[PDB]
Amino acid sequence: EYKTVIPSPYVKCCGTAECKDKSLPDYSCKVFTGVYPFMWGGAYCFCDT
Amino acid sequence: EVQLVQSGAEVKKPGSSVKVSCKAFGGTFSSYAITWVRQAPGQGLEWMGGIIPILGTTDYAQKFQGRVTITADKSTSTAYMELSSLRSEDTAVYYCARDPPTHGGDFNYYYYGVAVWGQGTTVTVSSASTKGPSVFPLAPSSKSTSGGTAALGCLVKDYFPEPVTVSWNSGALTSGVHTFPAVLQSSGLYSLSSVVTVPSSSLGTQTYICNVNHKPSNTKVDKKVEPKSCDKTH
Amino acid sequence: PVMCLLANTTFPCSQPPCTPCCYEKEPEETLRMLEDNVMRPGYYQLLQASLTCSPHRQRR
Amino acid sequence: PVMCLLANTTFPCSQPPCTPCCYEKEPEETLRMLEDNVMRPGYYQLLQASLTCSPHRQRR
Amino acid sequence: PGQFGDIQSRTPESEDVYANTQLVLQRPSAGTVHVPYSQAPSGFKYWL
Amino acid sequence: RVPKARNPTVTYGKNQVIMLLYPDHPTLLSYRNMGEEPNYQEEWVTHKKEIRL
Amino acid sequence: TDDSHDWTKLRYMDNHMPADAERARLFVRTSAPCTITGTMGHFILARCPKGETLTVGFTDGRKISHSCTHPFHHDPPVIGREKFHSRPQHGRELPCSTYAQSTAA
Amino acid sequence: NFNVYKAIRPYLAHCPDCGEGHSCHSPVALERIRNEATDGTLKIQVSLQIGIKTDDSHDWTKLRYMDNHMPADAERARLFVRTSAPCTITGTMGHFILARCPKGETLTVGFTDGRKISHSCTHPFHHDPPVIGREKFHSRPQHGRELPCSTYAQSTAATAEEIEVHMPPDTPDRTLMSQQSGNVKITVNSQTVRYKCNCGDSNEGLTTTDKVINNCKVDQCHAAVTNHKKWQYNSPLVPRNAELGDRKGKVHIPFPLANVTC
Amino acid sequence: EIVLTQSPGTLSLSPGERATLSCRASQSNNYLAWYQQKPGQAPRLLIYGASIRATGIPDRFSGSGSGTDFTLTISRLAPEDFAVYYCQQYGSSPLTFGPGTKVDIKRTVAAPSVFIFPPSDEQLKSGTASVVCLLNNFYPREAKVQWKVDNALQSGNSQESVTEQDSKDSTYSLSSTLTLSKADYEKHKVYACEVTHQGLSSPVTKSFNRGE
Repeated sequence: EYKTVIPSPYVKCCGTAECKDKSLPDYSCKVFTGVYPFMWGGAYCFCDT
Repeated sequence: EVQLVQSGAEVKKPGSSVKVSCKAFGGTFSSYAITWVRQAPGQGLEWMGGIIPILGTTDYAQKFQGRVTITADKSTSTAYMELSSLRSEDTAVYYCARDPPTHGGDFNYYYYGVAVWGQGTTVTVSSASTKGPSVFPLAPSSKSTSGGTAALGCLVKDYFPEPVTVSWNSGALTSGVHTFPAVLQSSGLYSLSSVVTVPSSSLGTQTYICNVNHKPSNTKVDKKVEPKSCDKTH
Repeated sequence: PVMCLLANTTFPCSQPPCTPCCYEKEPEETLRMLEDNVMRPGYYQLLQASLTCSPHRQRR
Repeated sequence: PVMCLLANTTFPCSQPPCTPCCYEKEPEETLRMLEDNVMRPGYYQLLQASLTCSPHRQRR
Repeated sequence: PGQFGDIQSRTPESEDVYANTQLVLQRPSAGTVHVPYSQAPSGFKYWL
Repeated sequence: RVPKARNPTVTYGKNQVIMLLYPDHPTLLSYRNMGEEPNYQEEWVTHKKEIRL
Repeated sequence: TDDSHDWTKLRYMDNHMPADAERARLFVRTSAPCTITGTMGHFILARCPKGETLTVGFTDGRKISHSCTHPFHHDPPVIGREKFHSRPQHGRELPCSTYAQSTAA
Repeated sequence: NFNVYKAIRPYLAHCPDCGEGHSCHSPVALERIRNEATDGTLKIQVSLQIGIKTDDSHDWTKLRYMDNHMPADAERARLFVRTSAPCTITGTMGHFILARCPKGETLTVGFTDGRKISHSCTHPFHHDPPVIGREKFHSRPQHGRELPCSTYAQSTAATAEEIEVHMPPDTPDRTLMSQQSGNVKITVNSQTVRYKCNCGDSNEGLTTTDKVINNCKVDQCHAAVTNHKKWQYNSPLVPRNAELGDRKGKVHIPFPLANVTC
Repeated sequence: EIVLTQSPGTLSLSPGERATLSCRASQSNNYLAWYQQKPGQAPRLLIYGASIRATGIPDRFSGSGSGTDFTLTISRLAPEDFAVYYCQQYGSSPLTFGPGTKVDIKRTVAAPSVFIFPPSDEQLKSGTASVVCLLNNFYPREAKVQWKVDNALQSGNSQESVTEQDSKDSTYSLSSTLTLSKADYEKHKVYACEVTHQGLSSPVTKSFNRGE
């Protein structure tokens, strides 16, 4: 049985993150742009772009 | 129509357990979705989570049950809180005078209606001993006011509790008096002020005075008024 | 125009002639205002008046 | 055997480098202790000594 | 992916893994914090 | 909101796509030619299956 | 029974007299229990599992439990192209229709 | 180590279906469901913590949920998990539940909140156990043969099955800020705040007491609780604290996958 | 989630104008509704929304919106229409109140008004060496106090507080006090009370001497 391992997503407000590329058994990562995530009590980021 | 009624203000000590009063009427004669909102001075509004529509079970929102640990009465129109073991930071207007607040998670939903609002009782979390209104400035000694065509005023400071009663020149200038700001400070003491806005030409005819009264001290204020840019002071 | 009737006399559907507290001042008779006409558009405003009450505390 | 480390220091795992009930005294201890240190074969016993600390309320 | 042997290792306790699950990360749905991903389901659990 | 079935494992052959399908629940597969006769065909797939189109 | 709008209560006909009972003990179930999602007066909204029958019921003031059962083949239509069972984290929005939870006229 | 739960606390997280058909932030979000036991037992990981309470001590009658900023207590007697129909829970300690479950295409887990609300989280999940042997039987007989299978064993041991922990991200809350006219004040309910503005603000930063930011318009103000002295599981569906990851720690997840006869 | 975001934080208008307020949220589904607060006054319902609408004051208000955001407009502002205006949608799952928009009808505007009274002279043992401030009538607001003691600049031991507005005038206000001990009021004579408001940058100033 494989296990897919997923850490908490890094979301950076007000700037581009970049792929911290590493060798792990079927590793993949991607940067998604223009997100505006909400926690329970507010938006996480300062701006919406 | 629906109408809500509360006690004017509650003088309470911190760490006590306190009832906070309500009754509801106005077209209902009995309970209908009653709820509370509470606002500390300088804050925005916050629905008092202990009391969303509590007319058969007592509520809490998410948060609450800290020092705001509270239960609320279901009984006929009489939606009293019991706010228990409160602290200085809970000094607020407690608006029971509030509209049907349709809940959720809890699986039922409510009408829009005519709605209702009104007064919100000030739970005054306080321990100051009583003190008189103008015993700091205008009762003991002096006043001067250095200029402007209607820049005339009176002062009341370091007093407790409210309400003070104030008037200018035996009440004769109440047509041209503006009733003016007051505060309760972090010391647990109040401060208050008043003005007359009548311009130079129509204040200059007066040898002029102002007065204050306060039952919780049994004292009276008087001082003579003497401007620096009125028509009588060129 | 639109109108409502007291089984005979006729009036604008803002209130019945009995006025608010209607179901508590002409009990059940209040509902017969809707029997022999409910086909005119105004009749939900007669219902709005007929089942609204004005106890001593009311002050809008 | 093999042992744990902290910043400038190397030390045996099964009692804290800070004074006991160390998480109750200084709860941010992990934010110094466990950047890359999770690889230590002694970390399981460092953890047991740090949290299940046998604090001064207990006895043996 | 998703056939028998889409994950392989030389022994139960070995630290080596070959995997070919075709894990593809997907855009998070607007206004939420999740990580959505597409992947061929475990080829061992299919085989069982 | 409705789910999207996960990507199939496709592979190719002379005039074919071969697709290995992974339904979590009954999922409709439809296909048509982009020509003058669409020859439209469909099926619900309910378990892992290989299709050759 | 006094016509007051207590959310926690419901009223039923005991012979000739309206009588009261507790809202928290109203239920609707089909093959298994349904989530109620709104009620007022004569009406209930519910989200139900697939099933060939429907029953609604309530506990009386006198502790006895009443129920009523109708044959009712419930099998709600698919939205889109997949026979899914509960909404996912990730997907697409498709148009459908709903009883809105507000008791508006 | 079993009493690691002094250090780490429950949380809210985004659930896809809170029982009423809407997604929302839930105390009960289930992060993983795992079904490796060939006997059909099911191990479920949830954002609650159960078998412990506030005043960090083991208590088999309680669980703690996150009441948005503060962990809070509720009774284990009103935890539930169901699928097509009610499951029987066969073990609960920490973030982890064991259940035995009827066949079903959904898993919904839930509890009753201290203020008498009922909370749940529902995931699409095809629970259909593998058959042991050559007969698709439904419940064990009083007479039969024994075949090899496997089970999540009912022991809360040091399993050598490990889950990582991280400190929370800064928790945003719009009620940390009030527009006093002409300025905004940051207010501090005894949790240290990070704040930032762009109203010409040269002095964004941190505080452990109420502060005024001058000229400020509440739209151009942001605030979040920041000195978390407790950790979390590093789940998806809550943000990471920093790009580098974080300073870690571990928990040994209970109920190991023993082989046994059925 | 949802997080009701009122788009305008603050507004100012002449009487005779029309105001419009907007609120942004991730989803709505049940009626968010509008209410306002003049400083110290009781709220009332303005309007309900989400699909239907109903409104409580004899109609000079209207409200609408879908697909993005939800709105309230006031037809012909004129009398005591000064308030902070709020929108909200009640308890349920975790979701919070709206932040509010201040708006008012414009004053016959002037430069900052300031007060400069003596405290009292007999009883300096009580702390009446301390000098007391009240501010009024300025527009807009950044009216921070500046003080001078015998023509030296001071800012410390200040009794900071927030006052209600100029009531009938409805212009902004504050009150405070420099907390001072005893002897310096008896050694010396002079003070200045000053206001570094954004509308002037350099302050309005009033001064007095214990000789009057």
